[PDB]
Amino acid sequence: PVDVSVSIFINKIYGVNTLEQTYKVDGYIVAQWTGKPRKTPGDKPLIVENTQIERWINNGLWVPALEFINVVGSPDTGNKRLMLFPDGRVIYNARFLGSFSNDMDFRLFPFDRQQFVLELEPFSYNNQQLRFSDIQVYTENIDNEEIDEWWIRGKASTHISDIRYDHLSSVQPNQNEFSRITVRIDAVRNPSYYLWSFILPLGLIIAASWSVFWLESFSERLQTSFTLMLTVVAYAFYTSNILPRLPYTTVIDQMIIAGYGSIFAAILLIIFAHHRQANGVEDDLLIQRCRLAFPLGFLAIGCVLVI
Amino acid sequence: PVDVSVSIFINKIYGVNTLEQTYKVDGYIVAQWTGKPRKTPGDKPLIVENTQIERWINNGLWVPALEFINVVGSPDTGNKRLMLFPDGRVIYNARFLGSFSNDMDFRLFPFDRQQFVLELEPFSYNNQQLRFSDIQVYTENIDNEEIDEWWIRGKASTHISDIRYDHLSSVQPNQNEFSRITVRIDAVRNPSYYLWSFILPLGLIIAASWSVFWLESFSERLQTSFTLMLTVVAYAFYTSNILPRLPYTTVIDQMIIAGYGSIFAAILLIIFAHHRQANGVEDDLLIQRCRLAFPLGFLAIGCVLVI
Amino acid sequence: PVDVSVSIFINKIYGVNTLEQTYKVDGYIVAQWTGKPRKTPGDKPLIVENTQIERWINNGLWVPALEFINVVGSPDTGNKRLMLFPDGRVIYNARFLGSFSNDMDFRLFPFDRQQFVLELEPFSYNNQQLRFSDIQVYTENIDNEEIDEWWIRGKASTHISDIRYDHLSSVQPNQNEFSRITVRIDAVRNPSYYLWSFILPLGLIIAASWSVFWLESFSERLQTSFTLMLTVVAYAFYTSNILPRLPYTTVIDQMIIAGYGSIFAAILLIIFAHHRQANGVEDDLLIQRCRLAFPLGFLAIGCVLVI
Amino acid sequence: PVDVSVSIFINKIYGVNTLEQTYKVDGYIVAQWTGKPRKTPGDKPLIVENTQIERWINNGLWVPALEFINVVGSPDTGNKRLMLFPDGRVIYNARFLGSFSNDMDFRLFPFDRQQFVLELEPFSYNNQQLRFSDIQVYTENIDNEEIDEWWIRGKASTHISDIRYDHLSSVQPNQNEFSRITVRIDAVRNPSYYLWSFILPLGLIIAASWSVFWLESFSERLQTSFTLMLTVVAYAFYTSNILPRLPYTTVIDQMIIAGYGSIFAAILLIIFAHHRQANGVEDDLLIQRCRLAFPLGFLAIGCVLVI
Amino acid sequence: PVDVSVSIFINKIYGVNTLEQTYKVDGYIVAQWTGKPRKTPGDKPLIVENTQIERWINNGLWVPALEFINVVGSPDTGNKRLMLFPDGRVIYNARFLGSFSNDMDFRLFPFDRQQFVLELEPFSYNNQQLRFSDIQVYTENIDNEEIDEWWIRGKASTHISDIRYDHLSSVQPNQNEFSRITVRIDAVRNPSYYLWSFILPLGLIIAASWSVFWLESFSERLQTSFTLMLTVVAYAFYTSNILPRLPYTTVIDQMIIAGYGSIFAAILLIIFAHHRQANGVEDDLLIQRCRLAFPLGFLAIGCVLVI
Repeated sequence: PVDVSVSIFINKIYGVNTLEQTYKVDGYIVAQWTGKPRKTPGDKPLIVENTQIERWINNGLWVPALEFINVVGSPDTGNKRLMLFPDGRVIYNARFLGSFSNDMDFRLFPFDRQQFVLELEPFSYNNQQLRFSDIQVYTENIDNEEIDEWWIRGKASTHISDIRYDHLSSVQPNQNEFSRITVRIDAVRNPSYYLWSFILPLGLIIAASWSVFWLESFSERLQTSFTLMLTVVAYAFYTSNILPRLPYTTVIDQMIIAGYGSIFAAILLIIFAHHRQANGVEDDLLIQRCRLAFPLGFLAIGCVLVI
Repeated sequence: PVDVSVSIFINKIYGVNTLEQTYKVDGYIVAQWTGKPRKTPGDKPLIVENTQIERWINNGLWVPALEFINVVGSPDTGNKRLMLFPDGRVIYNARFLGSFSNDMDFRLFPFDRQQFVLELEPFSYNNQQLRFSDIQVYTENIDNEEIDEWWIRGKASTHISDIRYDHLSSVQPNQNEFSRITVRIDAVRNPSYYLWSFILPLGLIIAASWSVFWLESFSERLQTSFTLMLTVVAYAFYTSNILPRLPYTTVIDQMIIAGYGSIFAAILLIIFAHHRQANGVEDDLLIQRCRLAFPLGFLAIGCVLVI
Repeated sequence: PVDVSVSIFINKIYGVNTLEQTYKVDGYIVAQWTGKPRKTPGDKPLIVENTQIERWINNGLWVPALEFINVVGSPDTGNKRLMLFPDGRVIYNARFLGSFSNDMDFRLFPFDRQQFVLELEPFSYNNQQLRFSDIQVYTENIDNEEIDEWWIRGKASTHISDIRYDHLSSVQPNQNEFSRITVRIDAVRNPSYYLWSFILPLGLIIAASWSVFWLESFSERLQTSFTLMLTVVAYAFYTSNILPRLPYTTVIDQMIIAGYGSIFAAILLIIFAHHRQANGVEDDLLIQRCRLAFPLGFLAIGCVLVI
Repeated sequence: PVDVSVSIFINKIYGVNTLEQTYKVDGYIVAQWTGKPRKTPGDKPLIVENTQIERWINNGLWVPALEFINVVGSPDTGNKRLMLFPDGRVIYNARFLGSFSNDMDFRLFPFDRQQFVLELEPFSYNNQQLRFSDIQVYTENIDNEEIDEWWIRGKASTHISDIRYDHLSSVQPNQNEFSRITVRIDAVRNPSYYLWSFILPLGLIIAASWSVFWLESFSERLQTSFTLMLTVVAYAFYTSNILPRLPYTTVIDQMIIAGYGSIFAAILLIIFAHHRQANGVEDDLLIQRCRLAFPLGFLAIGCVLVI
Repeated sequence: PVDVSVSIFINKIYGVNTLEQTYKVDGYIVAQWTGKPRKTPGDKPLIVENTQIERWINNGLWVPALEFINVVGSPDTGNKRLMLFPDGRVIYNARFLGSFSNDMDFRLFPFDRQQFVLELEPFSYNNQQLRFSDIQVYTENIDNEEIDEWWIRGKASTHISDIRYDHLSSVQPNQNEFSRITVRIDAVRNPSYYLWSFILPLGLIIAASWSVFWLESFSERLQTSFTLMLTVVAYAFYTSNILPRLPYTTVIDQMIIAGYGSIFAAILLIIFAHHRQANGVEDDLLIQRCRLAFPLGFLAIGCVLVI
């Protein structure tokens, strides 16, 4: 197996789409191996630009095609360079831009912690023909920098593994294991924007929903509760286009359903308080001192869902 | 007819657009057949990378073009590989990414059950020249996994059929039947997000619309009903962009029209109750005890439309 | 002139954009003509796949370029096939996907009746060099089927005409007439979705706007009218993105302006009724019995605009 | 300098994006010049289709590259044709589709009057090598037709000018002037849709905002004014996505700010009227007869801003 | 090292996306250097159009590939020209259109001041093989012009630097420094649109929120405050799609949170004023004279956040 040494340089990470769970990565890839010796002009290495590698491959040069596994669409490749050394080593440097997809579990959505993953693998050559020696990821541009609301924390984790492909077993009987490289970059979401734009006004609106019990008219209590219900329905509008449709509920979604439940429970309590009239003369004194009990219970529920 | 054995490997299924009834499938296709024997370097099979298959096809190698029938746009093909064996068998391995379209009937929209279908067919060779022997679909990455709100349940169903094309009858008189492969993957939608985000708050709002009959002022009853009508009109806004424009009505659409009907019926009942004054002195006692009759009738209607 | 027989097969019609007046058509085109006799391998016809037609055209084969006239953008062509027969006839089969644009007049917008038109023409050869003999359109997949809200009714109308191009008169003095083929497919919009989602709730809201005259307080009448005005302003929001910006008004637009006029007229009538107080003591008895006159007049106006 | 005669035929103008100030133009371009005589098959002109012009250019034929100056992106070129005449004249006919950008000043936005401009220029040859003789624009399909809300009025104005490029002065010392052709098509926007959809309901809402002074309760006056303020805030929502973000204010924007000013001024007047109580007993008689003075002043202001 | 002189001409800057921090730049690039002397036809320079440079590069001509560093996606290149002079100098003129990304810090968002940056670098040749001599940027079309809300103020700053690349150290031991050119264009945002569309109506609405203390009914005060809370919640809707999700707060965002705080503080003050009843008889006289104290404090806070 030919030993190929890969070096991935990340120019920038951008376009992190949480709705589609994709992210755009731009960078360079440098794959270096050793072949048969050749005579270059002088002792200097020979540089072959893009659309001139085709002539050398037609002449019979072995240049493998290293594809990206977790990419969405054909990765937009830029310029490509081939350095041929007189001692025999061949270096392939290419510029890639790709939309890559990862798992991205959004349980703690504003306080999220994800990893951007690049998977690289030969398309045609198994580990009995091509083997990855080592990889160094030069993530120096985005080392500790803020790509939007994404603190790229730490360095890049590098892994070389072997993947047994089963659909190639019928065409390659006992040799269908491919060498793979995984690059993992740990990122933390910046929660500030959601903290001052989605969590704080919803909390104020839920407190204002608690404020319906300080009125002295049941009909005005219902009208106030319905206006605040309309306000909460006005929310979760521009919340639905900040995260995808997940089976589970996040902090902002729990706060939206908590506001709905608080408003419907306030409506139910005032309806039952007016229903509590035994003979049309009993007023509401014990049942409407929940101005300091309903917010206390809601704060206890919020503490339970937070922790 | 040359017997071609196809193996389709599905890397991921993503981008399931319910509005356009398309879905993006990425994977590999391995078509294997047998031709005339040839002399490769050594006894080892010869691997021909992408843009080097053109030279072999120009020399006269028979490589058929297997197209996708139900694809939307030209399928973005990645790397392609040609394994030539000394015994004579030729293997063509290609990476595809395509937007595929299927029927996708949305009667039970949150509790939906669809199938993703891949149709594969030779473009030029009929069943008297090319015949598909068998297909194995290696759907191991998405075997039991949750692509968004889509439980990929079960394995993949595989079918080989013959399609008689009639527009090719004039150019091919009695031989216009093409071998086709259909791959069907059964998927179930995850109903949780719609259950806690679209069905529960609409149900609470419809209950709050029932709550208008507990007031003691007809004018305030009308004002409350109009505010709740505005709230229901605020709904069906971000419901219209979750499913396409279908001729029939789904569960969420039936609940929206049921809320509209409940609010308009409440308005009609309170208008008729104030109209029920025979001489300006008759109040509303029998006609306004529908606080436990109107919700009961609505629950019966909801049970009828559910089952 | 070489006689070319064209056969167009429509796989599917999809993506009918009413806002841009475009629609995506996928299918196959089979152009058949007769040239000089040639010697193929055996007596069997020779099949030339895609990117192998270039060698035959370089050798000197006459293959015309049939373009689409009413297409938006370069039509995404898939695989192309060239059947060469020993008797001399040449057949060109290509797979196309194109965004085609038509007139699409939207006077009766929910109950609309349009036709999807495909125009095909040689790019370079006039009718003194290439002439279309006949066309058969094999619209069998979408014969009587429901592409979204579009009942494809009937068969396909086929026409061959001659178009005199004037910009080519200076370069071709008396021979600038090009043979053209027009394919017309009649389609009817499915009005059900708009009937239960845009027309019915607007009608209920306009009836609820009539319901303001049953109140017994002028100030509450104004407040109710302003809330219902806000509800109608909440409508025409997700109506503006279902059809383009047309100079004329459709049924839904007439209903929106009719709701605006009904609400403003109700406001004007209640303002004038309170203005009708001659000395501060005259109430409203004759002028506020329009609870059965204003809806009657609005229904008459709706009957006039419907028919 | 070689004299090149250009003829531009416009098939359709569509996709006029006011937000991005671009518009899509599809058509044909016919550039005709005269070179050295050549021997074609017979005395008939020789037609060279697309991807066969490359062989003739490789053999040494002079075919200039005429680019579009004001285009956005690479113009999608379709089929291209080369007519070679035995007398020596060469004709190049190409089909283009391009997104072109123009100035598009939107002062009178619904009653707008713009011009669509196509600029054409050789990429490499200055006026000492290539010179445009004359241009005829055959705008016969869109002569007097309604591309959406765009009355294409009149014919096309044609201009040939010389542009001195300064960045090419260092590489071409005294010869850096390029021949350019400008095509201008005058278009008028159809104001009907905005007239019945954006101007009329806003005017009705502003009249309804004047209608707050006919109430007999200051608190109800404030509540009514705040509801109408909410209605005006509901407007300018789907007005913000019909025109770009311009430094100046258009008619619809002036009407929106006029509605805001009318509502805030009504609030200020009723607040000052209740503040006008000298000792808690003075009512509002002189200050609240502005039901025919405030609308008169607003109509005067609207007449000033209209003319 | 070969000395390359670069001249960049900017045709237009457009499509400045603040949400994605990208901007589209269209222009020409002219790279001029000197090589070995060659014999052209006559003493005149030889012009090589696009897709004819490939033959000269195949013959062995040295044409470097100058890439853009801060570009998003492959830059759409148009026509390319190669001027070969008999004295030996080679000139490469290409037309580029690219989406370029810059930092773009949005602290003072309506009154913003950014710079559009173009970074240019050889892909393969270090400073021991290619060195940039000087660059002149001919920004004459957009010298003092208004690209949308972007006053392009001043001229273009030009810089030539050396960048040490570390991922190329293993393949190039002591020679991994690349010559780079940075072009910086200073631009100022036009604040007018936000001034009359987002800042002025929000300020009027906050003043109207101050106007709740002039009422004489606590229940009506709460209802008015909740309606105005709904109006502020209606704002920040079409504010969220004018700037990206930034960790910090801008002027418009501070005004939105200031309106939320003013409304919640007004609610809290009126609740506490009604709570201030010691024995059910004490009214509100001292605590409700904040009609000229609460606006004064809010104006002081606005002055603090402005400066």
